[PDB]
Amino acid sequence: WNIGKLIYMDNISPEECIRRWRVDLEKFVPYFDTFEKLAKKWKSVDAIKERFEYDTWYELQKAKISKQLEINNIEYQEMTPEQRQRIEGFKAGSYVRIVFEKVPMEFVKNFNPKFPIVMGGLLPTEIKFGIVKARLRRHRWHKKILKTNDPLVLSLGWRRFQTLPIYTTTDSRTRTRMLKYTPEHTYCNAAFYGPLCSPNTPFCGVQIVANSDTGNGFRIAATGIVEEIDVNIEIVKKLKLVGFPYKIFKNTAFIKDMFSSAMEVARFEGAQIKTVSGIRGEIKRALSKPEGHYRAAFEDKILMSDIVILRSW
Amino acid sequence: KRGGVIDKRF
Amino acid sequence: FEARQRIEEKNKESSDYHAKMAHIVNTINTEEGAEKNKYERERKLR
Amino acid sequence: QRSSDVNERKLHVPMVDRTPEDDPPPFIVAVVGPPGTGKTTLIRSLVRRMTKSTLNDIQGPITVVSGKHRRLTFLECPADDLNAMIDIAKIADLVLLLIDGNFGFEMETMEFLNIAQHHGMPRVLGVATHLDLFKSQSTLRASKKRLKHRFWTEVYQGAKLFYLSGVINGRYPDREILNLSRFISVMKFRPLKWRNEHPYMLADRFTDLTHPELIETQGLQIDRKVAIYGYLHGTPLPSAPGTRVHIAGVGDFSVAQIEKLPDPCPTPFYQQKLDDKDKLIY
Amino acid sequence: KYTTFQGSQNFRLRIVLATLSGKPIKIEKIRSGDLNPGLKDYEVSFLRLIESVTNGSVIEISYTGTTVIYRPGIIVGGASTHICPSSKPVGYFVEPMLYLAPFSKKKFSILFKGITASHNDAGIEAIKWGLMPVMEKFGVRECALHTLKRGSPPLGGGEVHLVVDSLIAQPITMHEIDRPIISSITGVAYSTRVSPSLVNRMIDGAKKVLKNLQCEVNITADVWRGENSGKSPGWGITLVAQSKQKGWSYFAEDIGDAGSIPEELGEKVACQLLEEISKSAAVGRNQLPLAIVYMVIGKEDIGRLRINKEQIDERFIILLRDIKKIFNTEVFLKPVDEADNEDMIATIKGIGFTNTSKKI
Amino acid sequence: SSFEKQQIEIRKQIEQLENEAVAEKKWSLKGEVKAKDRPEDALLTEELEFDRTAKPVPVITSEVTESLEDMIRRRIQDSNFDDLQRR
Amino acid sequence: SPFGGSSHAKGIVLEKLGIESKQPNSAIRKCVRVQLIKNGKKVTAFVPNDGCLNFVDENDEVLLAGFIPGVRFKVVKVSGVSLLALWKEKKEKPR
Amino acid sequence: TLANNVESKLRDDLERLK
Amino acid sequence: GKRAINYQILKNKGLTPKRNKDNRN
Repeated sequence: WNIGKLIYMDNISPEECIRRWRVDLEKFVPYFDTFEKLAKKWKSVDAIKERFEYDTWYELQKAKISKQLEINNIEYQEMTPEQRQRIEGFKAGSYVRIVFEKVPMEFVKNFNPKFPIVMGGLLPTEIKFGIVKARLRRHRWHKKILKTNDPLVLSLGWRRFQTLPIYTTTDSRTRTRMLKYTPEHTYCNAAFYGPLCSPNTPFCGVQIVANSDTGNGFRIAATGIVEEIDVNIEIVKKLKLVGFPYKIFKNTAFIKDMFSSAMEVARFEGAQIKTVSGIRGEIKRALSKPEGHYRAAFEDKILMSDIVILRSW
Repeated sequence: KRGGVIDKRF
Repeated sequence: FEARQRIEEKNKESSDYHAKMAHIVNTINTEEGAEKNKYERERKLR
Repeated sequence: QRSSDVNERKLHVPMVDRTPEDDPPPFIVAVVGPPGTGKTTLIRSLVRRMTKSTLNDIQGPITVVSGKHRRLTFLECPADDLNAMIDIAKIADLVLLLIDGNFGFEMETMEFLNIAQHHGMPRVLGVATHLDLFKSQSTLRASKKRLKHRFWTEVYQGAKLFYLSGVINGRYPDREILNLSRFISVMKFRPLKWRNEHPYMLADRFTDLTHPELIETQGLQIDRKVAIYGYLHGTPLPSAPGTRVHIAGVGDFSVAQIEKLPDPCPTPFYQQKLDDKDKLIY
Repeated sequence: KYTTFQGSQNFRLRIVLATLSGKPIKIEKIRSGDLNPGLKDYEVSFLRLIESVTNGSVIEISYTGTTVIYRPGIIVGGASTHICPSSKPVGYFVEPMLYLAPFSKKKFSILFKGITASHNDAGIEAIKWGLMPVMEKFGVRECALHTLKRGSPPLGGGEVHLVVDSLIAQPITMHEIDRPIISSITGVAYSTRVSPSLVNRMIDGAKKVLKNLQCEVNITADVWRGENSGKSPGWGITLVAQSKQKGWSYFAEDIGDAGSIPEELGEKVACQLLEEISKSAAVGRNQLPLAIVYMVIGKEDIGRLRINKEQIDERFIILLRDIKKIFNTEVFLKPVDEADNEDMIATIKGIGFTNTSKKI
Repeated sequence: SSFEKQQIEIRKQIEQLENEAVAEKKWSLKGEVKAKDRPEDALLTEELEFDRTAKPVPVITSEVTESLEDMIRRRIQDSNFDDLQRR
Repeated sequence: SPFGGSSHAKGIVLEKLGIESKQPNSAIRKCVRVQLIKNGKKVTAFVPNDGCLNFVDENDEVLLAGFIPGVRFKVVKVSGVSLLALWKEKKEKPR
Repeated sequence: TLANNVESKLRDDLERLK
Repeated sequence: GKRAINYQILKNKGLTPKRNKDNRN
């Protein structure tokens, strides 16, 4: 009664299995015999007294890989050919028949032998869909820069698809800020939704694939590496609120059009502000009359023509 | 944070 | 409340950011620098 | 101190090659070039030199035994399709890059390389054609030098570039073809980060296994059961059905069933372990 | 759709194996015939812990709740605190986290609170020198469990911090076809809210059993007292047989109840450790589930492990069957060429798992 | 056919995106904005993240009070008074 | 000799240590942890600039040459192509 | 009427703040 | 139909600083 077969004969219960060839893992401690019996068993300890140069680094790694590869062949050799195929599967070089179901009828009808049919296996990560945020640059030979939220056909792994990427910067490693276009001649952080992939997986982007719209221009639009995988992103955009001064008293001044109601001011009481000239200031309090007007103090006197800005995201 | 323990217990 | 939670949050990131850079900056100086003084003294010995 | 430098240039990133120790699959050779550059006539010329037989028409992958222990599969890339260009670059172990010498470089010749440059080097060989169109030897040799030094730009300096003058009876110069054939044999291939960690194969033949009765009682709109045959590459494919796999330009279909068939074009080197004969085509 | 399982059997592992795969799972018929059917509080707390360390996972427990549907997300880890029901000690939840921490986007820094010891779960000392040494062998260079507070039952009050700084693509392939030689035996004797004499009495009980062996025997006396001693009086022992040649360890542990003699307990665990050594070939039974799973998620290559016939038991069989249901991987076994013992060599092909969740 | 169906949903999605791509941007995404451009009091609804220049004035909560009085009792317990003395 | 007689050194790029640095074009942003292939000793090397740092990524081959004291080494070739050539967009790095 | 509209708007603001 | 490569492709001059004409001779 070899247990190699019995282990995978699910019809036989595990308790039935053990006895023939002779409870729960949630209990970490394994089962032990009764205490007094163990003591008598272990009055004598004799039963277990028995238990107690390569020239370069590079070839050592090569040696380790080869030595590991040699191990697989040795065991694969002795394994029965059926047992091998069960474990290793079909090895490369094997001529195999693959049967598929639920294929579109168009593939059968619109079949041209000239166009190749390539089949590529997928690891678990390729099945997952989520946000792929990556380092991307406009290709040097491409005429125009890419735009955010602009469709782009991307070549990832075995799969090609069209997606709407968003191009971002780290802003001195402080936040993920959205860009309108690619940098002219450098990489930028690019976020898009699609099938996930392992890091270190490179890709290309193309904006047009049809022959009709090919034109005379070079087509490979963008190049990059998947640097990140996640299923959210927190891309943010700078939103600047603009108000105007109408009454200025040395450092103190009153501003209008920044907000619509005093309630809006109240939420932003305590908020930092500055002018176009760069004079930093502060929202002190909301003026009762008229609505939306608030008092602000600046490090120096501002002028009527000065425009005050509140930086937000 | 995404994903939640949608608990249908009464 | 939000103002308090923010400002206290920002300080730790700034403090940790300084602390990490100081450590990695200095450890490179100590360890690599010792090898530099080691290499040059063999060069002087030659 | 040259020895230290020579001892240095041999060191590289330690990789693992998953190529089987026994019975490796035929290498995929991609014949890529602009339309009309001579892709079809090139394939016909090589296959004749390898197996001494001429194929009037070529469609889909063509597998031959090019050596005692080496086998090749020749694929013609549709020059007018960019999508076809991309996926072949993901699997083409070797590329025969066709360039019209009289015209010079063309965009797709660059773009195929560029797609290759981002998806991992296969071996790439430059083949220059229509050189007979040149009328003067001076302009010919100058064009060759300019063409060659550029091919050293995209591909490592000193990369081989083969030259073909004209086509006779639908065949290139036999002596030149023989030189290319030997070159295809001496090339030693490389481990690639994408190829060695996913299982892939190129379909040599296509078959629909759907019952004709089903096609009629439900209609042609019904989904179809399809069988695909060919040689596996890269990592071994797990035997159990249900594996998740992708077909380019079609979608992701889970294997319903799989089985290993005898090699239609077995290598002689395997057989003698168990010559004009030894060269086979399937 | 969903690979379906039955009962509360192997609840933590099936959830864990689902997470490593990314394959969604359904577990149904949990305690259907029980007066209190469905999930118990600690395992409900466990599912929350799984959610804390992952992103995008979907965990549905049915209205009757004898069925739980789990769609795993990506392992992210991060800094978090877990408040834990008294029904289980710390070992219950920290142990499965050991399967997930090295393959995470952000380092696992989980502060843990509750009872710290029990009769059926891994103790702190068991985790410290019984299991991290195993993952150290698998390549997890940095893994630590800091004991900030010890909490004995029934009131607990303990506190332990799990930190796994090492993030790795996958465990290294295992090659251990020999029986490690035990070079020395160590351990920690600990107590809470009681006199140091009790700790000294336990080590006496352990020492008298083991003096027959010609090892060095050094058991630490880690008496816990004061504010950090928790809320209840309790005491325990853990004895570890250590092999410095290849860094292998076998360990046994138990906690003392009210009315029990410290000498008797120290004596009991000594016999238990000797029992475990006799039953072990390369790792103890309590360490086998950690090793096999790590082996299975290794690179696409065969590793080798030596297993004793005493170790292939009911738990091992169901463990393997669960692995195949998720991973489709089969553990193949070979008799050892020696005749002195009847040991067994388990050979497993890794599924080529990689930590795609670690950022480069 | 099923494939031709999914094209229709894609053909539905593509038209929506084209309309959004050409539609006027929302006030939030318009960069510089003024009160008149946006809806009135929209900023109450929207959660916006803004810097604060100065410290928040502390609130004397109970757990603050107990901490201070514990300090006061300790000095009186130790008789540590930082007080002027005749010289 | 720093390289034991060689003029250049091949290395394995392990980690871009200064990647988190807030200040752009900082000296620390330009350092990368590289392990020498000939011996396995871990070493730090400079990158010419932050823009060039985009090109170097983990587990690619790099060629080192003599040059935050202690860093003696500058990357001159990555993946078989000169960094300056990539910086000048005269080339592409092969993968 | 206008006062009622102001009160309803401000109630909406209160609810949104929560 | 045939789309010859442009000058930027032809020389691969890339990004270079502007240089004075006098340097040419």
